[PDB]
Amino acid sequence: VQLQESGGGLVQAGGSLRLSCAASGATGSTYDMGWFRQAPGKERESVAAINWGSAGTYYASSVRGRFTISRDNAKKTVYLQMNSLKPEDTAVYTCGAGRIRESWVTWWGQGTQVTVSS
Repeated sequence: VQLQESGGGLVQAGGSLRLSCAASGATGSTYDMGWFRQAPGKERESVAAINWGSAGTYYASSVRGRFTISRDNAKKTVYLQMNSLKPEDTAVYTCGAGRIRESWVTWWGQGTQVTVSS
């Protein structure tokens, strides 16, 4: 299982982005996917996760009501829609897959930068 993120960018506070994470390799099998983020000098934290079969969602408190995680089985891609971005949302966002802390993750992507200026 190989993961590649895209959709990062640089926007002002109040703006929106949508991150993508495409899975490749053994994409026949089903795995849950999550988004994580890490600001320079800080420990990485969970943002959101999704069950592949049910599309059941999980959200960190910091992003509730602002970010939406979703998945498309045909495209084997998970998405993070981000609205009402805040400067403190600035970080590298990484995708991970495994079966539902980040210890449940078995395969990690590369990371994509999100910057939100004041």
